[PDB]
Amino acid sequence: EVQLVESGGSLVKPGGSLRLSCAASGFTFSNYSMNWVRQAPGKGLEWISSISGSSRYIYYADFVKGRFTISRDNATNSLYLQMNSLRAEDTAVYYCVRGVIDKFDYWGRGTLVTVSASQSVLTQPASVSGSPGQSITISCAGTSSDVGGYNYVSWYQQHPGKAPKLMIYEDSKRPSGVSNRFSGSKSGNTASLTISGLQAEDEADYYCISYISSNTRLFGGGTKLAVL
Amino acid sequence: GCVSNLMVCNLAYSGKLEELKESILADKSLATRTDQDSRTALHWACSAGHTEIVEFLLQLGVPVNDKDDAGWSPLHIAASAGRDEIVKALLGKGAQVNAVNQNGCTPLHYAASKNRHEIAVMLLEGGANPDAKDHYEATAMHRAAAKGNLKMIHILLYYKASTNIQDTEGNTPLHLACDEERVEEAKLLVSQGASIYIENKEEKTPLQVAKGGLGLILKRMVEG
Repeated sequence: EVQLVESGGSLVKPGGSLRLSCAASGFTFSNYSMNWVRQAPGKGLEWISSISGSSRYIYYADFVKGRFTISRDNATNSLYLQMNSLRAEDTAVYYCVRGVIDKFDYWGRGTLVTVSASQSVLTQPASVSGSPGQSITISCAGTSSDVGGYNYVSWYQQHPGKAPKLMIYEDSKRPSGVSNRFSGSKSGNTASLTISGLQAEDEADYYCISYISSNTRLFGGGTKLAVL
Repeated sequence: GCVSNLMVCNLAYSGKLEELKESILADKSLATRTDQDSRTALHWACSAGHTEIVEFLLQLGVPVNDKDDAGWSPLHIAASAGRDEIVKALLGKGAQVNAVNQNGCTPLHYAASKNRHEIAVMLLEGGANPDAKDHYEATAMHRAAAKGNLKMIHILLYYKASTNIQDTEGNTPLHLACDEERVEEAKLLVSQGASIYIENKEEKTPLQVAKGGLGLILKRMVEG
């Protein structure tokens, strides 16, 4: 079974410098691009950095600006993130994530980083009232620079204190093992996730991510689905 | 249907592992016996996508990089036919990701044109040259662009494939996307570096070979 275990998450005064680690197992680590994705309290899933299996190709989100540095050791199946000059906006749960392009298929439980001491680019509804058996839809809206017909939106499901799950990628395609009650679509600069025949196990948090390029992954602020 | 004149190659193609094991048990040399096209059981197992049979052959230590009479290696065959697990096994046993056939094609060319996404990622993670040009001076991006394989273009871009390599007719992948009126693919290419100004050997830019209103769509993007 594929496992990702992040560690190194602590509390640290602003200006401090952390180093996260991840132990990987259950797959051929060296053959996979790995990523770091962080999630601030109440905020969405912000991709940080990716590194190819061989370490040949490394990308960073724009905000990084040299402060973070990803690395890996295929020999010991471990991924690292060197974080310098920790601001308070850095406070988040940091996830180790396997995947390439829009397909973030495996996440760890994540490690919490607290810096002790402006909305999201994509727009989701805050709340969604559902009724067992019915059908609801969560929207993800951006400009023409954010959501287009030639790039992808992905949908991620998350239960309190659990590793985010990939429900939909490539706008509409869903991974094997995911219920067909989940579907996705897109019109213009807006993607929509839909669930039919709601369960109570369907109650969770839902996040959208628009893949634009290898260094640009836009995200929404998240949507809480309440199942009556 | 299998055209091999060899019984053993036919066993490999139709996935008869036990029968193949018995044959080879009776005569070890059959594992690497070449047919009329210099294909062995391995080539044929890759073609049909019989993973267990490839695994068996590999653990016997058969060569994994021998090319048939058309220059196709097992990796070429596995990638073209879309055999995910076999490509993985081959790459694991030292298959050459950048091997070329008599047409100058690498396994990536076929993955790209045939829309083998997992295989493409495998090849590229495995060190495949994305800008490798065949004897027509065409790249995987040319294939992806012409067929309208959006996801494949995204994959290639992540591994830093050039968008502006010109083939033997002087066409870039954008020329091809425009000619086949692959709208979203053409937009993507432009949005990520593909030049609308490069002329092919008929002195046409990609806008001048674009069909429908695609030329103006791309002109807008670049020039407003």
